Amino acid sequence: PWELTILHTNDVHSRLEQTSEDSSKCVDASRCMGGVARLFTKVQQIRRAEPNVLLLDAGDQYQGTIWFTVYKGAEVAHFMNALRYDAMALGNHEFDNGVEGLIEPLLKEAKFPILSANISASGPLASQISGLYLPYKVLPVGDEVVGIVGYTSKETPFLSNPGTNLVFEDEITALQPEVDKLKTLNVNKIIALGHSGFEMDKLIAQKVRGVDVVVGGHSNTFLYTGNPPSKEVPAGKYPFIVTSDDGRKVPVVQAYAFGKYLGYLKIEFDERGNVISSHGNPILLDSSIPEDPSIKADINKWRIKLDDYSTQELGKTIVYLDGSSQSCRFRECNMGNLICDAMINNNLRHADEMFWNHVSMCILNGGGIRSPIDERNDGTITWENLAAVLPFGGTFDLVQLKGSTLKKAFEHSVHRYGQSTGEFLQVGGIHVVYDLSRKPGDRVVKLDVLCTSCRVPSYDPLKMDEVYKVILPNFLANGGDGFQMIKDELLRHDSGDQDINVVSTYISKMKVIYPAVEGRIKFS
Amino acid sequence: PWELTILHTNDVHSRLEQTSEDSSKCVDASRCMGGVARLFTKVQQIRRAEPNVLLLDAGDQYQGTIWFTVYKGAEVAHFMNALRYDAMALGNHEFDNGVEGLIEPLLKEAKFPILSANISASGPLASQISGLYLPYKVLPVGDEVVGIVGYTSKETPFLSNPGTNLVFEDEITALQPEVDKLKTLNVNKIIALGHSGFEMDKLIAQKVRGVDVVVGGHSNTFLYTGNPPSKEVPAGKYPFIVTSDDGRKVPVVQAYAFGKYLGYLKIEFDERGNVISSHGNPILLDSSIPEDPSIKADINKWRIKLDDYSTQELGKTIVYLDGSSQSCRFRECNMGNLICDAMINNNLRHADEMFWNHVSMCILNGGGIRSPIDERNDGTITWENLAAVLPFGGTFDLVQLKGSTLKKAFEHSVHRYGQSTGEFLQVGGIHVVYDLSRKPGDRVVKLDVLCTSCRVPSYDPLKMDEVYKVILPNFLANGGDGFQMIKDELLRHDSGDQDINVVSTYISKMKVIYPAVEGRIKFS
Ligand SMILES: O=c1[nH]cc(I)c(=O)[nH]1
Ligand SMILES: O=c1[nH]cc(I)c(=O)[nH]1
Ligand SMILES: [Ca+2]
Ligand SMILES: [Ca+2]
Ligand SMILES: [Zn+2]
Ligand SMILES: [Zn+2]
Ligand SMILES: [Zn+2]
Ligand SMILES: [Zn+2]
Repeated sequence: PWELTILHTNDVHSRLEQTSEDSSKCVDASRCMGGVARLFTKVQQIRRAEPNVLLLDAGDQYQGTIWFTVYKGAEVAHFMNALRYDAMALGNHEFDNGVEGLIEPLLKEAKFPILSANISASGPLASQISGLYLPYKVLPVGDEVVGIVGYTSKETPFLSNPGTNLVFEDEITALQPEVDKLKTLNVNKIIALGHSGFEMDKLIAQKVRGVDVVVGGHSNTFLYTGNPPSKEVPAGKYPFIVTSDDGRKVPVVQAYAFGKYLGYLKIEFDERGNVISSHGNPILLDSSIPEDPSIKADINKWRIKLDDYSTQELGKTIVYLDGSSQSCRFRECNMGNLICDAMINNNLRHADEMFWNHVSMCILNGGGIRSPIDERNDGTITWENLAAVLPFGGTFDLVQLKGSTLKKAFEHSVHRYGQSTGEFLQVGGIHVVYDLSRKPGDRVVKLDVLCTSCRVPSYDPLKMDEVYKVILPNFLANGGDGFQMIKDELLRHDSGDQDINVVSTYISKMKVIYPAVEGRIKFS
Repeated sequence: PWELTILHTNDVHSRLEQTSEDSSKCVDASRCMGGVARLFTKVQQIRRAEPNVLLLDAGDQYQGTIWFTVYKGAEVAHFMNALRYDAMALGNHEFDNGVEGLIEPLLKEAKFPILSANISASGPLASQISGLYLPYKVLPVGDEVVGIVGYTSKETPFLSNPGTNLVFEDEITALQPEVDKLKTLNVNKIIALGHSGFEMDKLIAQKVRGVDVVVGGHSNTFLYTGNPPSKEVPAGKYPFIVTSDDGRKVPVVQAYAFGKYLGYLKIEFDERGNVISSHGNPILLDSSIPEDPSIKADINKWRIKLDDYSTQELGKTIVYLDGSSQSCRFRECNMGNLICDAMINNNLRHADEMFWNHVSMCILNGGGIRSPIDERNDGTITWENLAAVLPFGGTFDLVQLKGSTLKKAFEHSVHRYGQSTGEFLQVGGIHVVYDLSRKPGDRVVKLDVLCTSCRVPSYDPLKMDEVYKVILPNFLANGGDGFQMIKDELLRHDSGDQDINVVSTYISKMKVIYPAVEGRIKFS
């Protein structure tokens, strides 16, 4: 039997440095986790012990910290080249800076193949990008070869900025003929590596004949066999076994997000490329694994430009930005309005004739707003100022919620009003009126929402059965601040851009801001 | 006696081409007026007949048409140099593109002295601008000399973009020592040429000892002795005689605006520089005066880049811009919101610790909105599209109105609601609620306004005795669409930027717009 060791990452999201246990800023270094210097140590150790190793990334290196803001993907090519990745699939966030922001910094600089079989280009872009990403690559491993076939979320146009000159095809439709072609080329060991989420990964494993292993991402899925080593709760066993339509057992793997774990799957193959066995588990990259000193020293050199950038003027405010708890946990605050307006601006995507924009609505818990910004420093706003407002290292995510769920969220917002608690909601594209004289659970007396399926945006009453797209913090999508109804009732969730980055981009674009308190939230 | 002919313009405001009788676009060429080619003809004729002639401009050549938008003052230097102006005073609109937009195109290119005695600079700007404008110039005229002393509105920081490195001094305080110094230099014939408005011009004539003549501007004042030749109604005789504190008769002149008239004042002086007599009248530049063919051919050559610019993309909309009368004469319309938001953005000026911005409020009659803009031309917006929305060649002006006046304006807005009439108001920084079941004059049931004297902008009830700054069309400041209360009751009026230009600048800055209907105007 021929044994392959698959090492894999996904949704690293700009965690070049070690992090806290929750993937935010490292404060207590003796208990920090992840980062590329520690990954380097572990990969190097495994490559010293195992003959046949592939190191794969399932996409979404782009977006997540000030690293991406400043280096715009150059850090991804540099550090992925230093760890000698064997292949990467394109994720949705690889399109955040458009096609141009993918071609240059990443496709032209990577020393490893970058894969997606379900993205096509037309017009002059097709010539410009031809061969810079591939449907698949056949890689030599010891005396054998392994085919790696890529895929990227069909939903990327709604979740990033790929532009109007790329088409994202159905993953299974695109994959099958490529896997069929590899079999004609005498390649009998096939890995599907891609970025569509665990549910699609299971469909690919079931339906794409000839796929031996699926290595996925996007959904930040944690799989584990046994007692988990940290706080993440497994969604299933590692690997997750799918019974294929042709009667084979096909392992499906993912490795959470943020570089906290290295996925590790051992596969035994027979002479004909059938999987005989698969076993493994993600490895927690905790402080017991030393950071490689060389990579750490390069990280520290690259940090200098981040420190410099952190104190530069992004733009100006002519108004006090009221992020005080005394305001934002009690009533509409202009900091809340600013952040929600930034959130909606970040989620402007290509719009057909059926909507002005696919999403119009935002909620933001007041507990997530942690500082004001004074306008009397010549109006300057810096990244450091925004990091005091938004200190948790979160994202502003896209969800789909029934109107009944959103009404329950607004009732929760004021259920125990008057105690300075974090659940009070700041809003965009929503007008709410509360009557605090009513019983908890029955305090929302008006709730109007901005249309999407309209040429002129205007407000209509919320409909209990309609499904709304809403931008909100990952903290709320995960049921933080008692929003268990959002976690339990949402119909779709996709992780978005870094919180600070969303607001910094908006401020830079606007140049001078003056957010008002304008009646989005009233009391009767 | 030594006789001087003073020819003078003021507030030409980018009317390089001949205009209609109302100073808008020329449609019926056989009845058009003004423009620099016709001015050239008349000036040349007078200089052939009169030995001692000065041609003076009292400021505000900048701002008013697409000429200024595209050529940014290069057209002003070029055509003022071609007509051989003898001197110009700085107007408020000469600062619309900042100090940098005055130094280059105008101060470095003019072949005539540019004057203001009451503007000082500090820091590095003082070195950069030293001598590029002067307090005064002594000009030879025949065998004599004439001193010309300039001044510029002390209110310029509120009415343009001069920046924080210029100080505008009290005009009379600054002028007196300069006029005193000219007398020590044996200059006994002194013209005060400046840009503060007719009321200040009369104060200068009264109080600045040694001023023989005041040639003013800013207030677009029309003076005439006799039956007027066109539609403008005189504010007084030409010249307007002020009795000075030292007992002299001091003539004060102005010549309306828009290049429609050439001011013409004949002064007789004695040997000691005392005015013996003054008489004259502005000359209507109507179609009986031919356009100079050479200047007209140069105007037509410069027009090519304007035509090209007119069809260029300024920015994008992802929403239908509803400028239909069926919307904007009946309810809040998103075109109205866009234009008022552009108006407030245009009037962001330097703000001390006492206000976030000096003005927060906007009204716009629906009758002034003359077209929608469709978003389905790939979202493109062009100048030509904006000219269909705003076709009248107006300005967005700054006024001061008591709250009682503004309440009367909102009652007028709906006094005869339901007939598709032009007075229905679109708004910014104002939230109004109407009850149409009430008697005309008593339909406004809520009227809240955005604060200025606040660090966080928020809405408060309108106060009847408080004076508000409001941005509104010149058409309304002049009592158009039945707003006689605005004309009759306003406390201050200053003309603003060209309507199209205000909206085009905002669209270019924003890049992608998506104005909503959001509840600024409600019905109960
Ligand atoms: O909004 C929040 N995000 C994360 C934490 I931890 C919290 O208290 N609040
Ligand atoms: O708003 C307007 N400006 C100018 C005219 I003439 C008119 O009808 N309406
Ligand atoms: Ca196989
Ligand atoms: Ca004199
Ligand atoms: Zn991701
Ligand atoms: Zn993803
Ligand atoms: Zn003017
Ligand atoms: Zn002026």
